[PDB]
Amino acid sequence: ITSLDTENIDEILNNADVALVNFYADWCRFSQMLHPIFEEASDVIKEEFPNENQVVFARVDCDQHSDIAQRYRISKYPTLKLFRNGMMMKREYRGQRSVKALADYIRQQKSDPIQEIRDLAEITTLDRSKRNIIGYFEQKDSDNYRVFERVANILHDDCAFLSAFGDVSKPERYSGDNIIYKPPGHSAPDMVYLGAMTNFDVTYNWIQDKCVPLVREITFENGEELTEEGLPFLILFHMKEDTESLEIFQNEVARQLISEKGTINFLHADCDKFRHPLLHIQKTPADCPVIAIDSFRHMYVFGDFKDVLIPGKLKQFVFDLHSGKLHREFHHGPDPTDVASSPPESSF
Amino acid sequence: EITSLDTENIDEILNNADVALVNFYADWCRFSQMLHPIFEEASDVIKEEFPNENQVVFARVDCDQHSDIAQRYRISKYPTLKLFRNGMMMKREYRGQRSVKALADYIRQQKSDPIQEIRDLAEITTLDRSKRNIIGYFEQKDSDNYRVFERVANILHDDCAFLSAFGDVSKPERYSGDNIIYKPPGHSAPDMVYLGAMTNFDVTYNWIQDKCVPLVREITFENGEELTEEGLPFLILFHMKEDTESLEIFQNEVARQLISEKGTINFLHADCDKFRHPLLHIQKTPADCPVIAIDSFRHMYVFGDFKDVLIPGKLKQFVFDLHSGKLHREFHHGPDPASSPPESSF
Ligand SMILES: [Cl-]
Ligand SMILES: [Cl-]
Ligand SMILES: [Cl-]
Ligand SMILES: [Cl-]
Ligand SMILES: [Zn+2]
Ligand SMILES: [Zn+2]
Ligand SMILES: [Zn+2]
Ligand SMILES: [Zn+2]
Ligand SMILES: [Zn+2]
Repeated sequence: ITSLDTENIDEILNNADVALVNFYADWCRFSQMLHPIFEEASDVIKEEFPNENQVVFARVDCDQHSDIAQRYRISKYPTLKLFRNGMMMKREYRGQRSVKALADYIRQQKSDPIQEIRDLAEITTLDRSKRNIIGYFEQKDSDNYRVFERVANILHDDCAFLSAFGDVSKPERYSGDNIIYKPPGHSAPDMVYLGAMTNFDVTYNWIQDKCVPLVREITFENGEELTEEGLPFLILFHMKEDTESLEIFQNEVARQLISEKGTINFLHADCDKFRHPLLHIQKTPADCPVIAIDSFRHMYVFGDFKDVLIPGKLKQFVFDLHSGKLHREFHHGPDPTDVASSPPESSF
Repeated sequence: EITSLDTENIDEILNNADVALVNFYADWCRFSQMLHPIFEEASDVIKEEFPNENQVVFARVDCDQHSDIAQRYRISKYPTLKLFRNGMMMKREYRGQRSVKALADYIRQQKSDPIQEIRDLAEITTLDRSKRNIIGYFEQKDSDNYRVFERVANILHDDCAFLSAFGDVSKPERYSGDNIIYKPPGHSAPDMVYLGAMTNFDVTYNWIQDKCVPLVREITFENGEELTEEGLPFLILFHMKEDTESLEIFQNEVARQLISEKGTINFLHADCDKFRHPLLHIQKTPADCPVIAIDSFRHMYVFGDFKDVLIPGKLKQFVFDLHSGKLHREFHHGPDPASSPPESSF
């Protein structure tokens, strides 16, 4: 049960197929309760999963490395996060902190969610009220299959994943390995992915696009769970009758922000229900549509909504977050366009 | 020169410095990066006018490397410039321009003598009673007494006018030697005489500060930023503008229980009509008032039933639970007595 420093963390988590990370602090009484329990689970599991990088338990002293904790937006202790090959999973571990409960959790997360087809007839009897994604491969031992198996482990909660190999899948491989999305119901045709199947990012992107919405609604009921995903929010606040704002926002996010997809969460929020957050940026529902970023540290305002129509402005807003420009302008006021400087401000 | 400060050396360096100006910065703050040459230039200007060791000390704190020092002084944005006197942080933070002149003029005014010496005791009879006045009658200016007086006046000159009388002049009022006398506002208010040991800084400072600064202040839209800049958490009373009874109770109970905590907490009271939004943060409304809450700038913690202030020790325990981390633990994990995960609110 390893300890992650600011230098060895990327090496360790990337090489771990599954890693359960304990983000703790010494002053958290509940953190100290966990260290023996996290050790015992670590050994119960180290025996059931002996091989190198099958399951890897680590921990992060969030006092020592405030930057690491800031990276995954850890704000309270202890917080247990799941990583697959160095990528944090949306769903935080919120089960009980018992040696038993941790072990059962790792047990599930290590189970194979992919159903292997043994006869192509099975595809005609799939449950069409769920979404189904079928991967047709020459062989299971292929870079193609390994990318697919990664995507399936990340997304099994969102979609059913199936596989077929060799002689079974040959009739569907006229043009090589491919992936078929069977949409729910009977109203749309299958979509076929014949692209960069060794490319995790592109393949993950296409599959994920089929089974989670690009812009989700944040509500009181799902806010905490969305915060637990570890990313800042890019939010459109808008009235329910206001469908044009959402349409514009959805299109500009889809056109401009695909490369940023995994570093920020795209959300929309009913401005009547979110009157209080709108206060924090000196807005009322009458002011909507409003675009804002919520970095958890602060909430930053985009400007006139009609500026989303200007090409690249939405991208630049996201870029200004990650560059630190939005934070700087929040305490120090707008950067110069092209005498001596004032003190930083609480809100400005 | 600009001294870098870590945890191993922070208290030594600032304690020995009669005046220290500290630059709390962060490498990623562009205004911090701009400040570093101006800060070095200002210390060089001031090291010329103030040569002796610990006359004026310019130092800096990389708040990334030393998050705990930053937390100690409630630094939350950069660059923040604080003034210390012999290790004690002055409540007013440096808010002037970050230029060499503005810095230098500020250090020059802080080093200046704020006490006015009176040539004739006729000046105390004609003394302006629209103000708080403290008068020190001394044997000589080379006293140890006067140097404690000088130390207190340097800290509290913004809160009170300090006058001194020496030698032949003060001789009549020194029937019993050196003595300090407070003249409250209004020609009708009686004099209150200091009785403690004038060579004792801690004791003379506390008596003078009690006559100078009210124990409980009202936080308003105007002074909100200033109060935050004092670097102390808030123990605040939310009451209606007409609810004077709750306020009197609060002031009494604070004076009875919390004088030990006077330097670590800011005692405040606020009109809950004009602060409806912060009350909303603790699931309270003006109807729910009176409310007692601590604002720790991380979170806001509710005391419970306002009736419980009258139970001896319960208000003191509220503050103790803040410093012991108990309030923060219970905020994320629920009341103290396998484990449930932490929550952002319970
Ligand atoms: Cl915590
Ligand atoms: Cl900044
Ligand atoms: Cl800053
Ligand atoms: Cl805690
Ligand atoms: Zn907290
Ligand atoms: Zn905790
Ligand atoms: Zn609020
Ligand atoms: Zn900030
Ligand atoms: Zn800054």
